[PDB]
Amino acid sequence: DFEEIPEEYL
Amino acid sequence: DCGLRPLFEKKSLEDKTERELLESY
Amino acid sequence: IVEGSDAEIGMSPWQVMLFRKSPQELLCGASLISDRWVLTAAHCLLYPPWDKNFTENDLLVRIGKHSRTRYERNIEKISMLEKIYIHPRYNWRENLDRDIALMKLKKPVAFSDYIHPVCLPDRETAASLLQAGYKGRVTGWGNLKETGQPSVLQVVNLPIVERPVCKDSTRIRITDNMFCAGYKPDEGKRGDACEGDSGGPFVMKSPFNNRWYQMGIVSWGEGCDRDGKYGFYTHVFRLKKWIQKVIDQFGE
Ligand code: NA
Ligand code: NA
Repeated sequence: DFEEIPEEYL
Repeated sequence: DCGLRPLFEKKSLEDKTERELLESY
Repeated sequence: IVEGSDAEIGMSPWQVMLFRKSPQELLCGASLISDRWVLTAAHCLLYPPWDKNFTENDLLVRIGKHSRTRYERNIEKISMLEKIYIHPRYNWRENLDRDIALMKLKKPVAFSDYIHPVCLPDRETAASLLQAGYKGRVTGWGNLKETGQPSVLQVVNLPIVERPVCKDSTRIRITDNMFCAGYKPDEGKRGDACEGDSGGPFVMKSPFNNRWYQMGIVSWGEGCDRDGKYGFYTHVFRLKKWIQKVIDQFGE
């Protein structure tokens, strides 16, 4: 469902 | 600068149902 | 939002998405009030009965979004939080009285066509707008139905309801820190926030200076868009003093 976010936010 | 929307108030364009709010006041 | 419509792009540039790092999910709605502060419902962070008690690193705040699920690669900004402040007298034990929190971003966000802070009401603004029959607007990515999930941001316009009606529609104790809004069973129009819209803004446009003010926060309800039932919202003006006090206590 949710698209993957840029690693850097995590 | 709060509450003035770049794409609406700042260009003087209205959104599709803001006048429903306004007509109620 | 139950019985809303898709918002236009940049229609609600202060609309924040509270997002879980892991699992990766929408927690609630929120709002940008400055370049470093987001306002939400305390029940988004802390609700001990449902075992909910979020910390600064459990959370990410995504601003500028339109699509609920897509990473809008060059339009939304995703920020980190430095600190969460819950009203010290948020009553989660009984009726969610003072359902309000402030979140301090780790870094200021840049305003854009899609990002822009909503104003907070002043006594005079609260006083002439917060009136039975005047409509406010709620936005969110919440359920479409009580019982699926929108693609895009949803909006709905609802009337403020008289306090006596609010009260007689529930068995729960309604405080001065709350207002309720929605159509009556008789009005022939419906709509309401719903789960996932929580923490979002109820806003009104001032007919005097043509600005948008955030009068309420999506708090609680009995169902979603149930006849004879209303949405309840934190009265932001009544808690203004608290809001100022912490932004100046460390902000801001
Ligand atoms: Na009652
Ligand atoms: Na209803």
